[PDB]
Amino acid sequence: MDINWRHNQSTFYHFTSDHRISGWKETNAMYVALNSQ
Amino acid sequence: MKAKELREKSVEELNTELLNLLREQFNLRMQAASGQLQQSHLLKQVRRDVARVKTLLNEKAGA
Amino acid sequence: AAKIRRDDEVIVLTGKDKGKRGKVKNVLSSGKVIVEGINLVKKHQKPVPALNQPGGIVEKEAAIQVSNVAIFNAATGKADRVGFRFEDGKKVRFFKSNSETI
Amino acid sequence: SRVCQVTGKRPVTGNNRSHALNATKRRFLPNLHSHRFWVESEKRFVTLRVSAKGMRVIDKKGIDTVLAELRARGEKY
Amino acid sequence: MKRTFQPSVLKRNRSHGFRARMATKNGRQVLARRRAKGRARLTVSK
Amino acid sequence: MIREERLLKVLRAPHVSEKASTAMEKSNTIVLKVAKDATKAEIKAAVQKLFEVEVEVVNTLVVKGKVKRHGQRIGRRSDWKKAYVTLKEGQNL
RNA sequence: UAAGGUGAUAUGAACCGUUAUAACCGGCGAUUUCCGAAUGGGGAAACCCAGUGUGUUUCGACACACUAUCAUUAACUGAAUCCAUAGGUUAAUGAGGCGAACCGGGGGAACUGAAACAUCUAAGUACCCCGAGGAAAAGAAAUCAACCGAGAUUCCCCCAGUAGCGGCGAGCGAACGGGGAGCAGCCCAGAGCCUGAAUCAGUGUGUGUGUUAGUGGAAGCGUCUGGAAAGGCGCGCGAUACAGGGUGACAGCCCCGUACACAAAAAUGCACAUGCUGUGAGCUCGAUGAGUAGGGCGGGACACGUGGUAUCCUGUCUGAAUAUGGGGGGACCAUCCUCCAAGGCUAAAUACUCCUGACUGACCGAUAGUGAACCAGUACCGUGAGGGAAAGGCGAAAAGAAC
RNA sequence: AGGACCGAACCGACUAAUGUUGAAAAAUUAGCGGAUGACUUGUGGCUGGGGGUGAAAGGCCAAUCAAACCGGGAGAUAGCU
RNA sequence: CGAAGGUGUGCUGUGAGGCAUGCUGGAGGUAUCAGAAGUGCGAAUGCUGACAUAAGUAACGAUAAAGCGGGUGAAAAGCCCGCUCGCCGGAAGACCAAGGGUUCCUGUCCAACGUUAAUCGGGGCAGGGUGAGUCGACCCCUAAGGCGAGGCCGAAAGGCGUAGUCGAUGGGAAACAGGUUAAUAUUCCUGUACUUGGUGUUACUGCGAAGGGGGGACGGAGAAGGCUAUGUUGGCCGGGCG
RNA sequence: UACGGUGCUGAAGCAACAAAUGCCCUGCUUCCAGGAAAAGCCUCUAAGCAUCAGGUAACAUCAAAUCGUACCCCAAACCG
Repeated sequence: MDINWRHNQSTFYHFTSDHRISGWKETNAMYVALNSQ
Repeated sequence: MKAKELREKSVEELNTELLNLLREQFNLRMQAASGQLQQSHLLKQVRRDVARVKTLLNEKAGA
Repeated sequence: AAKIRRDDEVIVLTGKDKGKRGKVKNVLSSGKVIVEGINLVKKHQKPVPALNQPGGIVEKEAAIQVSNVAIFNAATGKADRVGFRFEDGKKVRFFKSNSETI
Repeated sequence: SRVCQVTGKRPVTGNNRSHALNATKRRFLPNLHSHRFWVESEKRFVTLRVSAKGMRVIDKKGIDTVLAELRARGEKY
Repeated sequence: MKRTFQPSVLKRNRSHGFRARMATKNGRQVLARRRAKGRARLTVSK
Repeated sequence: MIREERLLKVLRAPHVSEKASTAMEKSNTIVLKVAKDATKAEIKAAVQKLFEVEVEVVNTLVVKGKVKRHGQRIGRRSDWKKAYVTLKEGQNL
């Protein structure tokens, strides 16, 4: 359980996805930034 | 029994070789694994005794 | 070699049995000895449903250290240290203090 | 590989320097040509990959002495 | 959805197996580092 | 022929179970654990010459070892080989 | 060596042994499946499939041995072609692969610094590759010095952050000379005289010493607290031994040891001596390293970035003199001094620690010290290269809790 | 006959709603396009990092792509927090 | 006759601090004066472990659906048996390949795992279980492609490649019906078969290749024709007359 | 009948019609986009061997080794 918890905390450490906050969290930040311009 | 095996001929260590394997070794594996054979040390002493006969047989034959 | 050995009579120097004599039952390669009637522990063991079931509190002897015993002289009647001399190619033990071969 | 079989000339390395002195790596190559040498003592043509000064040293030392050197150092011709 | 690891034993071995690490200079250096690090399984064989 | 030194090392134990038992008491076959590298000619010859019976045919499977564990320490057992030795009409053992 | 043993978790069962053929320790042997350079062919490592020969008193099937490639040498064969070479077959010898650092060589960055950046730096570093040894490399002046002299190479302390080099920026940075460690010189290019003359190398033997098992090894009791004494108190003894560890709390005298004195059937390392084989001393005379030195062009190494730049190395084109000669002495010339290139060998001082032993620490003590005190390069993660944990402590003794 | 027509398997992904600490690190449901072809699919193979491949989007190259991943130079450098 | 540590109290110094002592603890501590520092943490979206908070809150993973009786049990919505009800039925059935690797079957246990309970389980523990001349692999042959003696090439490592040698996803010999185990079956058993090699005898006889020829040997679409699997209906047979 | 089943016995076992995307069919027709290889298999001989060896046919006899075989496999067992 401890090994699975360390690896499953280590899941989104090297991500790329920009529309999702922290790799996973859905948001509207594309529209927020885009409307700020 | 180490000098005793050392003082025979090659033919006679082949005889007691085949009798260590034949009479002793096989009948004690069959007797051991079929619930019989209270005396388990016989397996060990037979096995080492075949090691002695093959040792002296290699030493007697040639080098 | 070993100073205290198997069929030998010793006295106990330290603890719970200080001054009690007794014969060495066996001698364990931990550097301990079991000496009869000496280090009595009150084990209590379970009556296993296999071969015979004693149950109860069995009073065994425990292993004391080899350094906690010394062999009993019986010519002086006290504890005595052991040395090793050679006599006729035999490495014999001997009592110190009267120098007697055991 | 580009080794003269007589003189043993490997390609060496160096720099293209420019007017601004920018160092760049380059290789200097030997003038290796594959020439076919008549040996009179054996009555044969032995073809070698010589430099263009392996031919100078063959013209001076003679082809027999050179082949004795290649056979001496285990260079197979 | 079709994930990346679609297993095949024959491609596992032809690709990353021992006879294929030993087949070249750099795979032998791989095995040398796995032995030197001291590793229970060197390649992936079985 | 097969040498007798080889031919003694092949048979290893009689196999006791209920499939083995019904094979004996119903279809003449004795089931026995053999050497892992023992071929069917070796098992046939070794039952011909070590229990002095007449063997009709041998069928050999290989049984795979089970991954057990002690405490939190795993381990595979060990593969063995099992020979279904079909005897002829005249047999005892 | 031995009275106890059959490795651990891990108890049992079945036994072996007690004065010597239990067990344990060491020397030398024997066996040493399969994979792996893997080597008979193949292959998805630990598997599949052979060929050849020898033998097998049921030789309708078994057992054993050999069969890889390459290099070198030899034998027998052998084209286009006559001779012959290429090639082919067989045999003998050697190699191949792994390994932590040190060493030599072939290649060789960039981030960075220059408060940007391109010359420069980083740096001939990282890394890749080849090769070798217990060390390697270098080495016996075509070297300095300076009108006096020194005398091979290597390493250390100065010289000296000096002279110099330097977008004369950032930076790079000597030598001469001095003090030490260590010290060793030789051979071929070549004939005669003369022989085994020193020399080493390979081996036998003998001696000495060391390694691989070991042996002996001093000297204490009473009483109080206490679960227990090695502690307190009192009185003794050892010490070439009060290094250390254990023992129920803190032991010189309880145990193992320590100081000290001894021990090897066998295998070995080193050093002398000696037998044989190979090898050559020494004398006279002669020779005394040519596509080489030097040059032109391009590049590199020298602290030295082409600059007034000596010197070394060479990719390319050339090209001498050869002891009435030639190289160097920091452009260059003359005078003077010094040395003999274009062949080679050479110990010691030196560098390093995969590995073994002993000892030591104003090093750590379980979030520290190794990633790893514990079955850790494990679990686990990743296709893979690779990444990579956490987790010690009952008690003096399991007496580990019968009922 | 047909890069023919309608339409299942099969390949795809146009719209909407849900979902958005999901049942799911891209789906479900209802409709939707192709559906004998420049189709689709299984098994094996080949191409590799300034390189591949690209009916071209800077797309894709192991949930990573205006230059992959791992290890190293490496404690890069950081007049900034 | 009780150290360090832990936890209280009392006294004391301007402060960091010091001193004494009760209880826990159970074996170490160290004056003074010097010496050396991994020498003092509340912050670094610090690192590691522990524990809160929201909070007994959202959720408990397809809206295919359950109801009752009986059994076992300490306990039954969930397990077993029965009767009903619903769902899939070109699949939510059956058989494999790939992949996994004992999950299979039986007995036994309910700690943890199972988003609840569990007597149940793909969970724990033990035992059992996989039978081949004909199925598949190995094997013979090859495609793409790999490797490659020599060889050509390349600073080195190495690139390419001839002979060759490997490489299926392709070509190549042969078994079917019935029965059986809790668990295997074209493998076991019953019946009836077939294939390829070795050896021996007998009769006839020209055999012989990393060589020649054939064959293997192979496209898309379409169209019918002849069949069969299979199904439907009648006949037959057994049973029912509700 | 350890109610789980276990043995024994066992009638008819036909015809018509419909009918595949399976088989004849690796066929047939057609079309351009023109559709693997090598072995087994059958044949021909060369070098050689030639009253031998080998080939063919019948019969008999021996052999056919080794490894896989459970179980899931559109899934609670594979990749997620």
